[PDB]
Amino acid sequence: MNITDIREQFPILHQQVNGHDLVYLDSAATSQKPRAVIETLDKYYNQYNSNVHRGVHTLGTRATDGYEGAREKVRKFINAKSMAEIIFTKGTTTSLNMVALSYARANLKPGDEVVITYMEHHANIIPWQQAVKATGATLKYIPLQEDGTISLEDVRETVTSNTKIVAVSHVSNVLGTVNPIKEMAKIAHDNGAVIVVDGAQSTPHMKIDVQDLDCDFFALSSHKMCGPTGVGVLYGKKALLENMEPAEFGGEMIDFVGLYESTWKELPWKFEAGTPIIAGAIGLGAAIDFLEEIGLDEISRHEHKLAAYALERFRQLDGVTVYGPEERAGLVTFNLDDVHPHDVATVLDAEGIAVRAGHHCAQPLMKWLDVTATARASFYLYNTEEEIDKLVEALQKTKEYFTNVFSGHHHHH
Amino acid sequence: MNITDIREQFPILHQQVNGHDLVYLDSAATSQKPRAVIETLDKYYNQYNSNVHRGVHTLGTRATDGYEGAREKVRKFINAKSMAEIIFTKGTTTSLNMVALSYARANLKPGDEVVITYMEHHANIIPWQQAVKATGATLKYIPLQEDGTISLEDVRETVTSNTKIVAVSHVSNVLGTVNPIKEMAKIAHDNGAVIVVDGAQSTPHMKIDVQDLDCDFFALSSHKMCGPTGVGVLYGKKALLENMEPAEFGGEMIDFVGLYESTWKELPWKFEAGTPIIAGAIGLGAAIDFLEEIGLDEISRHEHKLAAYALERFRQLDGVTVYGPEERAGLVTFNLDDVHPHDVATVLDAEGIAVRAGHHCAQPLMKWLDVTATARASFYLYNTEEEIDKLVEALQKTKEYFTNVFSGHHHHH
Ligand SMILES: *Cc1c(COP(=O)(O)O)cnc(C)c1O
Ligand SMILES: *Cc1c(COP(=O)(O)O)cnc(C)c1O
Repeated sequence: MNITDIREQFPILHQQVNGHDLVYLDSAATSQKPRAVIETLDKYYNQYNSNVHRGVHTLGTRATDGYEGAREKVRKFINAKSMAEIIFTKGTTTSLNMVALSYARANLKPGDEVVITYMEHHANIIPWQQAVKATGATLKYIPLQEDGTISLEDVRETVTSNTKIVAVSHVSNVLGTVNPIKEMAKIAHDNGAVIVVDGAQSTPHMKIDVQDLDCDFFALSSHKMCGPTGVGVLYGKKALLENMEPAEFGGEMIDFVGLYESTWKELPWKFEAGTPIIAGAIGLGAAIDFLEEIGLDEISRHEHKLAAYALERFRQLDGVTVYGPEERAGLVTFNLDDVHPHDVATVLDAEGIAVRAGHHCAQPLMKWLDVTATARASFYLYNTEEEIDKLVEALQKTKEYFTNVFSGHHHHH
Repeated sequence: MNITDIREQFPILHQQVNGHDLVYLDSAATSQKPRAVIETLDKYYNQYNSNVHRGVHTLGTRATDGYEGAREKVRKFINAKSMAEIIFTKGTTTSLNMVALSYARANLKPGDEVVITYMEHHANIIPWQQAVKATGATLKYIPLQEDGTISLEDVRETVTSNTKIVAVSHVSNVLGTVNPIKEMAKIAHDNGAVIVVDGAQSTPHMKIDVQDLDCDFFALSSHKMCGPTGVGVLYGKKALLENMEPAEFGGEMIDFVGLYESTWKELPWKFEAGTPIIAGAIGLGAAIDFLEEIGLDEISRHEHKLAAYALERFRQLDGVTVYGPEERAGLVTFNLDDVHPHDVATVLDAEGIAVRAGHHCAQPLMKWLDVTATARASFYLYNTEEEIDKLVEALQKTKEYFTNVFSGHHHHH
């Protein structure tokens, strides 16, 4: 856990922006990669790239063993029962779409309900909007408490015997809320519904055990957990996946192809059409190895300390609003009084500090918060308390700068 | 074009398999990558990885400029009119599925026809099987001539005023046939149909000009053209894409998101849901730069010479059947009399030689050929006449080996 030694493994952190040391606080948008991951990609392309299938030629066997070896690493990492339940996809968004297309569009009829929350990312809203439209079903929202948490009483109220799907984020990328997924799964199941978990913001930062959560589906993205871009995972309980039709069709996912009719491969390959994301999946396996070596519990404890420190330091600033609860993941979404968050991000980037401004792909949540946009600083395993000091110092300077501009302007005119 | 200097750029070629120099003749399954591409990925992750959108922070702007810069490289490379017509996808298979989902399922009714050919890869068969099933339309096949080419008279016969979609490979990955796509497009259009071109095997090997072809849709894969795995392109004429609904939904592809209804971004981003395939797309741009520097006409001429040499040398072998026409792309699919092609591939890999055996994702074509499987050697810009000499020498040895085993066995028993 020596943080200097961790940071030494991430080449991208060692540079300057606008003549200042880079302070990267946008890991919730995408994470940075250690040498172990980057070198895994290089070794792949330098030494054993080939299309998959064993029993053909040597490099082909190496590539296949790498690819399927990564599938097993994923299985172990989330504690799934079987590799049949681990599907490689392009990312969380594609994973959630696959569930909406192959499960929801097949199992919803008029009168059935899909239940989501106001804090969902767009990836876990729009596929369900489309699925309910296609089927004549109903979309419903679980309300939030005043601090941006979900009460289990509101879940019990909203979920009914007509509910077929409950879809929810494990962790919000805006509020930092950790939702009570295990308890929500029980409520879903008691009502005859499945639960679909958007795990994009939880997987990088805390241990996932899908057997303990009892989630029916779980989606994650490589690029948020030190892995390559363009790859993700869909986990689904084997019994559900066995009864779902493929979302995409082509080579690799078939068994027999006739002129008019075809039959599908067994799981997981039923859901993997075309040449797979070979290098990316292998690289994601390397990210998992890297994270496990540090320890996800160790990473969670570091983030708990960074979050506590940030919240305290933000409370030292006058004229700053922080959104969400005290108990949270490693991020802070905020606004400065009388400064647009896009201007905050601009001024901070001039100091080397990378944060994000906008709606963070959660427009319904922005409306619930009664704002159009916010600024967000997000932390990961390579971030330090010194970086949070720099952030809060820069925010104080930003307030002073805009105050002076306002007074200069009012005096003129 | 010095071939030694070209080969020097591909680190993977400089190794031994089973104590023999590697002879990689499976580029039709996947291509190998030059240092220029591999180093592009490394630079990305080492220096400017961030999620996309300009106007936020410095690395974010660099990443976005890289990503959108690659889109323009693609546009130029295939001579599309606009970047609005260039969509990044996971690969050819996903591209073809997107057309089947968003165009075919929206424009087909009972009585309408989708017309394909017996030589199509599964990626360009199964999505249409599913689309016709979903809509009550009819799937029809254009017959092949005796040498595995398509006659334009058969296309005129098969395509009718009820035909809405003609889908065809530019180049067959089994026969090596180059199909007359420009003339087929005219026949499609005259009948009121669109044409969908599977360009996975043409793009790596010959110049593509979509304005000259007049194709409505064109799909390609990065991994076959010296680029990263997990990325491809869908080209579509802007007027068609404007009227098609998205195939996947989420962040990045929206403009406004309400509780129940959402509106979409303009092209091309309408069709790119979620965090994009950032590194892969940038790497594909580097592959395009690399190929353009060598020259695609130069690559086509090299492959024409390799194909001519291979066909001549195969005709020197007794007891070998080659499938397809004399005028062809850079590949040879074949069978040895009385030797299963899987055994051919196994014996060749013991000599360092990588070829592929099976159905090559073209089961209907195997049936048309009256075989269950075949062996395939395929060539690209880093392959030489010496490698073809090694292949034919190994095939002669294979025939002699199996003949001796057969005689040994018959004498015993
Ligand atoms: C490889 C290939 C495909 C499939 O492409 P993927 O990259 O596997 O999606 C489709 N058509 C042809 C002609 C090919 O050679
Ligand atoms: C980033 C994120 C997503 C979207 O994931 P992509 O990798 O962009 O597909 C979904 N949900 C949450 C909670 C996220 O943080």
